Amino acid sequence: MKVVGLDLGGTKIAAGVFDGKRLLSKVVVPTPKEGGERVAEALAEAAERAEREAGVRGEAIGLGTPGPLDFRRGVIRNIPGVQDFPIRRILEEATGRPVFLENDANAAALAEHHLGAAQGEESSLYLTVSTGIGGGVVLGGRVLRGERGQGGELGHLTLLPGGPACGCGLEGCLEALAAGRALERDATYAFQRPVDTRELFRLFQAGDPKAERLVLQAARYVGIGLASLVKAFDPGVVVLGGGVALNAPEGYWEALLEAYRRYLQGWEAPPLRRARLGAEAGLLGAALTAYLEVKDG
Amino acid sequence: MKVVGLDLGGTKIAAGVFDGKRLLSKVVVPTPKEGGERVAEALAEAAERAEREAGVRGEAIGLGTPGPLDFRRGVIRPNIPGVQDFPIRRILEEATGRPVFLENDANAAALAEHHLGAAQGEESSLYLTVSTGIGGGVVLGGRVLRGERGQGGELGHLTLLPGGPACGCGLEGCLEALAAGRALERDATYAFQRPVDTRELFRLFQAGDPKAERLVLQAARYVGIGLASLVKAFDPGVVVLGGGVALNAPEGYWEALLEAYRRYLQGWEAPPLRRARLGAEAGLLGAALTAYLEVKDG
Amino acid sequence: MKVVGLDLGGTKIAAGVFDGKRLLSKVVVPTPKEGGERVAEALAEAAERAEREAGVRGEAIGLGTPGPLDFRRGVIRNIPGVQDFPIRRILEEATGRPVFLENDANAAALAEHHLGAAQGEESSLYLTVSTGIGGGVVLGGRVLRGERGQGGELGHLTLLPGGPACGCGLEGCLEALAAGRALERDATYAFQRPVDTRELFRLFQAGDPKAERLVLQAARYVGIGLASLVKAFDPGVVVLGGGVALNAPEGYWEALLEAYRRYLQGWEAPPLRRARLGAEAGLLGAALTAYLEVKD
Amino acid sequence: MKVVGLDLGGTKIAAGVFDGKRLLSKVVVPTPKEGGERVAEALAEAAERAEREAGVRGEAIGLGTPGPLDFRRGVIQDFPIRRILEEATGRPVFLENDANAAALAEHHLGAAQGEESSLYLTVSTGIGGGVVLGGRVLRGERGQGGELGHLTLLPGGPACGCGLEGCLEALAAGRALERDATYAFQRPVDTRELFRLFQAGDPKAERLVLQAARYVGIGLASLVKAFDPGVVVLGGGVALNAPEGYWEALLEAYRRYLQGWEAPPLRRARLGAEAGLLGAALTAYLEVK
Ligand SMILES: [Zn+2]
Ligand SMILES: [Zn+2]
Ligand SMILES: [Zn+2]
Ligand SMILES: [Zn+2]
Repeated sequence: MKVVGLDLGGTKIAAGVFDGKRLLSKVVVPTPKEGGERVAEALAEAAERAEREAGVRGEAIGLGTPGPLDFRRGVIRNIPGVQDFPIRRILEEATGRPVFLENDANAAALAEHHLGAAQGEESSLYLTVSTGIGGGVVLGGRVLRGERGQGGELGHLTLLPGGPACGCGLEGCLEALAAGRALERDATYAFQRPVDTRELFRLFQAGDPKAERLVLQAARYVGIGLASLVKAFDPGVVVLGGGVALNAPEGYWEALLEAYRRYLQGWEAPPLRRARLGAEAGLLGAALTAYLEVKDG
Repeated sequence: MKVVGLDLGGTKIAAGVFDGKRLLSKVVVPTPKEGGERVAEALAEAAERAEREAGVRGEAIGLGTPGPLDFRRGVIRPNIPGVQDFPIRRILEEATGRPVFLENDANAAALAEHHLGAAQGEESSLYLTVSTGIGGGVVLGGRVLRGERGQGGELGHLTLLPGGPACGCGLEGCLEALAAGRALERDATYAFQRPVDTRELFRLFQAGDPKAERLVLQAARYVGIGLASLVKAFDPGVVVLGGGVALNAPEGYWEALLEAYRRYLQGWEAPPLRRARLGAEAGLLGAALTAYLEVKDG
Repeated sequence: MKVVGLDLGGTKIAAGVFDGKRLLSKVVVPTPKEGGERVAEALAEAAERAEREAGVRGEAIGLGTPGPLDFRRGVIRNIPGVQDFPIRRILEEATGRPVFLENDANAAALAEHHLGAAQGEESSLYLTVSTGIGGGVVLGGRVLRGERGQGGELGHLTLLPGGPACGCGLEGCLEALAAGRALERDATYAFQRPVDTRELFRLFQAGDPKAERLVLQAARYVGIGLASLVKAFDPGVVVLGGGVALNAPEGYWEALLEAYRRYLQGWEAPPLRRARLGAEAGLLGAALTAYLEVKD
Repeated sequence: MKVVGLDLGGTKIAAGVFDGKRLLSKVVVPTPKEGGERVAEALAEAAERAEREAGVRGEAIGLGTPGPLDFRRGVIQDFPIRRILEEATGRPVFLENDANAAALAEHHLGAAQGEESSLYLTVSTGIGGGVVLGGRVLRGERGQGGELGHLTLLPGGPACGCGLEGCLEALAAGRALERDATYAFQRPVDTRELFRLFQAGDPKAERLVLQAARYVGIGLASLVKAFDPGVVVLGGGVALNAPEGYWEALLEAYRRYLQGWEAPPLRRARLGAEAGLLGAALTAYLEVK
């Protein structure tokens, strides 16, 4: 069986026909900053091109979205006036296929589970540390979406009550402590000049004591948050991706692993694995979402 | 379809035939002190008695137990003498001639509140019980989340305060170690410099003792925070809170807890938080539902 | 017995002749951007001008500044160059009079102690919440220097292990939690756009939940850090100054006071007073630093 | 110049004549468990015996005692100890808190001898301290000065005997160690058993002990920002008699929390059990002078 995956990012759209194991085509175009109708047009035409290049029509479309979904309306809750856009209904009109929405982090989690670092497991938990912190939970490989589409909001577990303000409206969230933007927040504040993650990591590798303190602290919060999530979910394996975590200095991964292990004393520790699928994970998980929906429907 | 539920406690064994919605019988007997073999006989006998009293035989048995379970091996890995690493499942199956399905007592109460109690009508729910310890259970459509290794839904051991007080699990700052019955008694006894149990602590609270208020309200807020945090992971239909320590706490406790839960869901859709409805029978009901849904699902 | 007070700030320089109770003159001039040489010159110039304007000469000079300072050597270790300037010696050669150096936050503390909110006390604790958080300890009533001149660095007590990184090299310091720039750091992060303290306070007053959460948190950390310092010092009174604290929305002062009171349950709470001396405290304290040095 | 020092403890009373250099006599009598006026007799008794065994009279008496004190009244419970003892003995009396007195002793005679200022922390059953600035105890406006055990290190932390939570004492004192160990091991565990488990490599015991050690290091490093003392002195049987990993973890935390700062030396207390008596004596001796 064949489907089409779409990954709607903030900068680019990716599309590809997927046969259950592999992408038979891959199309990347920029994401329209011109509004909803044009976003939808570019999605439909990326799908069409992907199908043309694979020489194969998809029987369904999986759409990965860089926002939280309303699966009932079929709407997305840096892309102009996508908000409240009836993206599912529109794409289903244009395309004549069912459209299955998924959150981008849940999609990447689904991809690693079936095709990446957790292949072989029945359940897995995925965290991505990038600009923000997101993740997903796969339980017998389907995404846990929640009653309201808020399931798997792993960057917003509270790790430090009385901690730094979070974008979500709370404080001391994992994202507020350890995301790329939190790292830049704290670096810029502590060094009293704009410091981006690149500069922070440069400083870290040169042995700057302030940079070390800050980076290691963030690494340990991730390890703590993952160990804590093990008590909730007890996943076969834990997968960590996202460019901020994967490209971090080696001291980072060491500290994170160390904290995870310390916060599993007295417990059975799942293996913690690096994400394998890189930038294609969202596209693969969007396609898998459609694929598995068809398969189980 | 009929099954038999069994709830194995430190003091008492409960048993009853269950029809998918209601108990058809209810038998309560003391839990033996004489070790695993006698406990296993008491369980089988209580089962048979429940079946005689209901006039019906169950086709499976569900058994709820406090301990850490090995679901793999069907063994109980506390207040019950040399049930240690005891292979209850096979022994019970052999005695009874029925398949036996094991479940942790907190997971069992959670299943029961989901199907028969505070969360009836939901697809998913999340249950926390505050008693001597803190436990819980996660129900997603209509079945307990057990985890790859049976550690799923260990809701009392999420880390809420790094550098907090030592927990019995081997960590520190766990919800249990902050807010359980024994945690309150630990901190009240230290701070008052004399033995203070939860009864004396709650009297002091109701009398307006400043130190008692401080300690109780802080524990109430950690429960609110831990439940709000769990909503981000699970996004359950409803959150259910039970256990004797939370349910019988002063009214200021419940207010402070609810206020913390609402504050830690600013920016979020807050599931309803509801008092557990089933009381002392939740464990028996969930043990029965365990077997019922397995047989139904089988 | 007269002295001259000098307050060296980044934008302006204040000078004034001080008789022990009162300023007999007050001069404000801009702070030169040309480098140490000219700064020292402008300082000496404002000194004489104030002496003329008051119609009397001081037998000593007090100089207050925000720099990291070396008190034994009289060197300033936001003004253009300046790195390790021997201001004390240079001012002494150029002036005739002995020169005494004080940290600006210490000076403001001394002034509030002798002339301000803590007048009448033998000991007080002073905290100033501005862009950063500074402090001063007055026992009675002389500034606690410290053996290394690190005494009274009240913005750097650790309140939250594992908290936000501080400019000092630590984390979870009072300053890192509650200073103006820490407010701007968290507001800018959480709102995902540049938010300065003016905008944060505007949002706070319009009832924005995120702004309320963040500002009240910073308020409570101030109340906690002050209550905690009480255990160490048992000051006659605690004095809170700085425009970020004194000019914050109604709601902020009330949360801060409540946290202070909550963290002194079971204790005798010193009064927590609002600084009285405003923009002149640094000048008055520089004057008092010289005044009290002379008279002992 | 010669004074008498007295160290009123729970179990026992210590007394000794002091000449500004050393003790010339030392008596240890049990404290009257029953009656407050009998304790007052026993203090003058022990003072006389001390002066008998020394063969010298003291010009002043210094009295160290565990409770928080009222230095205007001269009372502790709420008993006119200063006035009585002045009447009963015929010498001026000077009161001091026990931990302050130990701080003063370590400053003039022990680990910090030679400093202008020092900071002392005693980790025992509770956590107490004293601040010494040149050469005298910081008493505070209300006699509450130097209550170092009650600095807030962990908001939302464990309830404290003082009425707060997350105080250094509530995190790291002897009773705090026994509180957490007894809870986590689910059986009575005193500091001896806890330290035995630590040395045996029990993971739970290591976690709990190292945490308390680090909190002491952070609290001392934080007090350095307020006081900038010449040296920091750590004593008490719980700190002094702890396993070696305890001291290393503490120092490491103290050091990490003074990154970017000049760290004062941290020194072990030298005077052991005589600190209190020696500091009571110094309290009298220094007040005379
Ligand atoms: Zn958040
Ligand atoms: Zn635990
Ligand atoms: Zn700092
Ligand atoms: Zn305390």
